[PDB]
Amino acid sequence: SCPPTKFQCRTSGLCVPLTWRCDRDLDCSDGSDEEECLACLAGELRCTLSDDCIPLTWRCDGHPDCPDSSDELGCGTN
Amino acid sequence: EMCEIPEMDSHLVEKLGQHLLPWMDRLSLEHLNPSIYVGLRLSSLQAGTKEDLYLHSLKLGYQQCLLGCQGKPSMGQLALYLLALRANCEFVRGHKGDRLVSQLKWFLEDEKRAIGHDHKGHPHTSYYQYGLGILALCLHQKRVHDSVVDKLLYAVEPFHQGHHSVDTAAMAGLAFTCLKRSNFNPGRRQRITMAIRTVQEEILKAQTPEGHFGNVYSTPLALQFLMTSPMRGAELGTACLKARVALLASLQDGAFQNALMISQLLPVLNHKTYIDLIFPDCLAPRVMLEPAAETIPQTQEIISVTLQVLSLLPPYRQSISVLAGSTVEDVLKKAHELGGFTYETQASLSGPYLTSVMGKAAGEREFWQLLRDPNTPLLQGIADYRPKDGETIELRLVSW
Ligand code: CNC
Ligand SMILES: [Ca+2]
Ligand SMILES: [Ca+2]
Ligand SMILES: [Ca+2]
Ligand SMILES: [Ca+2]
Repeated sequence: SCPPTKFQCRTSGLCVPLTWRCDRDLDCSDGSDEEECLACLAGELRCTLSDDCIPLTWRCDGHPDCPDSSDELGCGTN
Repeated sequence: EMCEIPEMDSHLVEKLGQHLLPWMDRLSLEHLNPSIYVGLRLSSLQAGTKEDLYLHSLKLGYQQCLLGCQGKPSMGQLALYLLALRANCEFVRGHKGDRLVSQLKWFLEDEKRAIGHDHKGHPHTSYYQYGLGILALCLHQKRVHDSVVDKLLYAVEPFHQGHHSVDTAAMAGLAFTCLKRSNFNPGRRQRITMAIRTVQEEILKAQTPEGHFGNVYSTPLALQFLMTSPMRGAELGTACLKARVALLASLQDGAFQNALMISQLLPVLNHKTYIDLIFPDCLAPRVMLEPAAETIPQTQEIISVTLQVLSLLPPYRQSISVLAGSTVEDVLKKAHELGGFTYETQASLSGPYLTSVMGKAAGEREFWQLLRDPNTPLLQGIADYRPKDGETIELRLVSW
């Protein structure tokens, strides 16, 4: 009921891009989209498994700012 | 005492909502407005199934443009999109959600760096957006470092540099309130508490003899902040009743045409604020808005407006004839059609923002200010202010 280059949410007619099909995120209310499936600056720290740098203050702040969530891992600290 | 705004006439509220209603069908990214969605969800009014499509469009646009678009949204607008999620009882989530959060956190970190350890440097955007960003993250229970909060604290605390509007102080106060209610930044808890009181006092001291806080369009956000906490020692109740009187007069005189302004006022009229997005009540009953059946029409009178720009050599000054009821933007269009005048605008949540005049674009900490005679800044933008016959409109490049 609407175009190609794009997947549809089955249980409520809303239509979403194909970059979201099988991408671990629940973009559809029903969840159909998941079923048939460099230097760092001073004061920054590098994400373990990638190129990314984040500020040191993002370490252990309760949110995974690194793709591999490495900034929140050793975070049951003292 | 508490800041209470007794319920206004339902008819009067309904006609405000009907101004928002046409925007529910304007889903192009240049017109998508997260503040409109938020204002409506917090109101006593609803647009039914149109709302769901609107949120869907917001999610499509913001997530594709910022992660994957014609003039994609700003970080400040991303913050308001986060408020929109709360308005639907959602927390920002998933891999796409996590990335959006970190982008907003980067915005705050960059502004912190721009401000500097000294606090002389300005943010690249405003302290309004700085506060809005902290609020948006806090509403989703996302934490920012004390060093980030410190810049907002210093901006309002005693002996602060610069001067902030009522709007900016109110937005800061809302951010501080969310931090305090969430018990975030405990190492700044006393300063956050003191800053809230500071903002309260400065807003009360900015109340005009008419009753507005600063001006008619600052009053909605100011009231949102004042409604969130008691203010012992002060006569907050009296101040807020006087504001209602001022607000009522302004409403009955057609002051609120702009959709963003309405979206900031509607929560107040429903006894709600952005702080209600911590524990949203999404299923509270709301009255279905129907399109105002309405013959608008049409003027028969011609008016002439003088348009002038003295900020450029050679200067511009021309008398422009338009239909009565035309906006400043109509005057600009007509001037362009007559030849010898050009200008540029860019889209914003408040409507068209004037960015360039006769080839001259506003630079850093500069803008094209709109004035009427005599030397009086407009309280509305080019698409909302409707000049009277014989008026002189000036475009002036100013630094701030
Ligand atoms: C900061 C600020 C504020 N401003 Co100015 C003030 N003082 N503003 C802008 C500044 C922007 C620049 C900057 N670096 O931030 C500043 C000082 C240059 C600007 C300009 C003035 N502002 C003006 C007014 C009247 C509006 N502004 C507000 C949005 C008043 C705001 C207060 C408020 N209650 O909202 C305000 C505090 C916060 C806006 C914001 O960041 N929102 C969040 C953001 C995420 O949304 P946004 O849509 O993407 O933001 C953009 C727009 O708001 C645009 N913009 C800013 N003001 C306006 C006004 C209009 C009418 C339009 C169409 C766009 C803008 O600038 C922002 C981009 O950085 C408004 C409530 C303020 C008020 N209480 O009086 C009011 C607006 C009243 C209304 N009926 O809609 C001026 C028209 C004054 C004048 N006579 O010239 C003028 C705009 C002229 C023009 N060239 O078109
Ligand atoms: Ca998905
Ligand atoms: Ca983190
Ligand atoms: Ca207006
Ligand atoms: Ca300049």
